[PDB]
Amino acid sequence: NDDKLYRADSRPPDEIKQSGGLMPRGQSEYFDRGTQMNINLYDHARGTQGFVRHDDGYVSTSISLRSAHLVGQTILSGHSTYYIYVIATAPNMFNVNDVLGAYSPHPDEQEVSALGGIPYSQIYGWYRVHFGVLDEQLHRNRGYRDRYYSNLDIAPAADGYGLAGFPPEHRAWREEPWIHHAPPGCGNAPRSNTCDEKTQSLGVKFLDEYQSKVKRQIFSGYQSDIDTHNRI
Amino acid sequence: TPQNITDLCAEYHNTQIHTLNDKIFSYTESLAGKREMAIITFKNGATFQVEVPGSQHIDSQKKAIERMKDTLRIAYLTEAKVEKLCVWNNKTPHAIAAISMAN
Amino acid sequence: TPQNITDLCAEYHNTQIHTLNDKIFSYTESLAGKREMAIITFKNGATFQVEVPGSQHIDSQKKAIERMKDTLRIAYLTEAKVEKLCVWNNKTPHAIAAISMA
Amino acid sequence: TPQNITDLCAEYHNTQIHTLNDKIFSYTESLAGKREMAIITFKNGATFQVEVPGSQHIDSQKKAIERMKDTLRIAYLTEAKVEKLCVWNNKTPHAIAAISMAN
Amino acid sequence: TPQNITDLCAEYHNTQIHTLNDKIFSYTESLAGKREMAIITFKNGATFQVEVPGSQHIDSQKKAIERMKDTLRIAYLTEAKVEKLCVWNNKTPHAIAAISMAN
Amino acid sequence: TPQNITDLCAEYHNTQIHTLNDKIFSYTESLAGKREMAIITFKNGATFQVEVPGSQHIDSQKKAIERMKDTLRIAYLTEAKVEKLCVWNNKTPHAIAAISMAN
Ligand SMILES: OC[C@H]1O[C@@H](O)[C@H](O)[C@@H](O)[C@H]1O
Ligand code: NA
Repeated sequence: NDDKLYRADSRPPDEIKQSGGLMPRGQSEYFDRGTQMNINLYDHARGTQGFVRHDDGYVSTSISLRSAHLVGQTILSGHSTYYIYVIATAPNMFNVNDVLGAYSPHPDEQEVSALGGIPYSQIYGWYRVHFGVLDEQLHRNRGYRDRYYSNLDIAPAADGYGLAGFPPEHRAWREEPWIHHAPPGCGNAPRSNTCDEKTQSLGVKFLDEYQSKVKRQIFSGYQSDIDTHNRI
Repeated sequence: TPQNITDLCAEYHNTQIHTLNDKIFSYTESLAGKREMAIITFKNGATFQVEVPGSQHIDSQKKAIERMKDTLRIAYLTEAKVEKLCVWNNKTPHAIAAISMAN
Repeated sequence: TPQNITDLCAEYHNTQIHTLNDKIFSYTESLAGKREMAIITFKNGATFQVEVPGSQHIDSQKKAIERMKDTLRIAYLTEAKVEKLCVWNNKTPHAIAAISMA
Repeated sequence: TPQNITDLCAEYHNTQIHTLNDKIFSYTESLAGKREMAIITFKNGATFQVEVPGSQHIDSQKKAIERMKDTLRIAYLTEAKVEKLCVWNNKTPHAIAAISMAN
Repeated sequence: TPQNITDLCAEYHNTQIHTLNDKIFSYTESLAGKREMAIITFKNGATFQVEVPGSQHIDSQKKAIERMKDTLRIAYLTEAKVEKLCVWNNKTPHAIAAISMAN
Repeated sequence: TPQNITDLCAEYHNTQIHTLNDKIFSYTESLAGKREMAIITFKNGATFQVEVPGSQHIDSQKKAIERMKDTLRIAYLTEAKVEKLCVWNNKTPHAIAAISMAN
């Protein structure tokens, strides 16, 4: 559906465009997977907030503009200008409270986090916030695709339990639902670095697969100008 | 001149409008001799061709056949919703005359 | 030589500028004999054609008619906002002469 | 007329279908004299060409050969999964006659 | 043969380099008789044309003029940053001879 | 028939492979008379052209020169990684004969 998520961020729109989106810490481009960062939802969710959570290979969002503004005012106070990005839902997004369950570290925050960052095309637009005051005008992103993203939703928690990223010795891996989704080397598996290596590789594979879908949508539109007959 | 695909279809004999309101499920393209064509399917099993060009087509249609194969290839890849197809039903599979995309 | 679409339009008889500032809502394309054309609509119902090539077109326009249909398909599939259309208003639907995107 | 790639491929001798269900691993094109061709591979090593246009082709195939090379480039860049390839198996690499993409 | 757009531009009379390092703000294209051209604008007001094919062009330029309009269109649509344009400064709007894109 | 770009390259005397494994840093295109060409660079400074069509090209290369310019523009815009280039090195910049793309 056309539900939106929201994230306060000091990085301006021009940088977001150059980066291919709103990226996790340490990552300078979405598709350029040369240097492969850690992807771990548990580590990400527990990260400390002068930035809205964006470490360990995910970028966090809020479920309303007001919530993201209030967070922006808490965390980005002392940026005279920041942006609140308006973001479409899509199956790269995980409801943190659902996927980590009772082990979600900040459940009142109701965060939704994007594995591998938020590609530019998934960004609807942005508000400017100047000395804490939301500009009334929403700036719309030309790279956005409404029909595409409005036909998609966040990932179901069942796609995320296996990526929860708990340490091998964490009791979650011995409890429902995660016990049914535990990576190799985790939980009740013999001698539970395998668990963390497999969390990582499962996350990389998820992102590879997801990135193929973005490429397909955006780069096919980029090639819809071709007229064969004119060359034939 | 017609203002929409339904009114365009009404101008032709042996023609039918299929309302799909769905993305294309598969796209197939051939360069084999005498089968230089495209075929699309929808998930409900509906199957359509862009015909091999021949003397059933007037010269002005030749460019448009090529355009339609360009359109179908990229509609498939962008998962664009097809609203309606206008097709000739004196062929199997039905042969595409026009396409509308919306929503 | 005109610097923009409004001045271009004013160089021709029977034309007018439509200001849309909106993406295309529907794209229709036909290969049927004598109706090798494209039609587009906007969500407000405004409808426009790229004409079938004919005797009203000089030779230099033929490549441009094909380019326009290519532009309309990509604009539709990338959800590009169209700013203005220049059209001939003595045709139904109004026939596209030029497009601007901003 | 055929309604799918398997049936289309069956109309020709010295053909077979490869079921890949995978994106293209590499794309190669050449404008070198007498080697104006495209070569694709998949991650399992499978390698396929679009042939240099020559006397084994009829005139109507020429336009389809060019279209096919575009289709392969597009598919490569978009990481689109290719379902099946119909190929001639009396060439090395096997020569593409048709392609299907599904989903 | 030139290594870059600046060296290319210098091979010609009545040319100069514009440096934008910015996306195109507007793209306009026309099929009207005698005005089969494109016009682009940058946010700073800078305006350029791709000239209507004419007597000032040799035959080898015709395909390149068509390619350039294609390039400008897709540069606009993808918001690609344009680095420089080489233009003829004896036309209004200034006429594009070459474009470079880079980030 | 070659199965990859290195083997294809080896069939010509005045060619070499360059191994880039990198996306294109800049794309430049010209419609100026006698310089209807494209130039690409990579971030290490390596610079390549697609040559102006000339007396060195046979008729079959003409369409392939145009295809290669199409390929490089879209490779640039999609940030596709270029694996290898096969080039004629009796020209400056080195003149592209073939390209391979792979991640
Ligand atoms: O086919 C293209 C090639 O033709 C050769 O004769 C020439 O020496 C090369 O530089 C290259 O242009
Ligand atoms: Na959505």
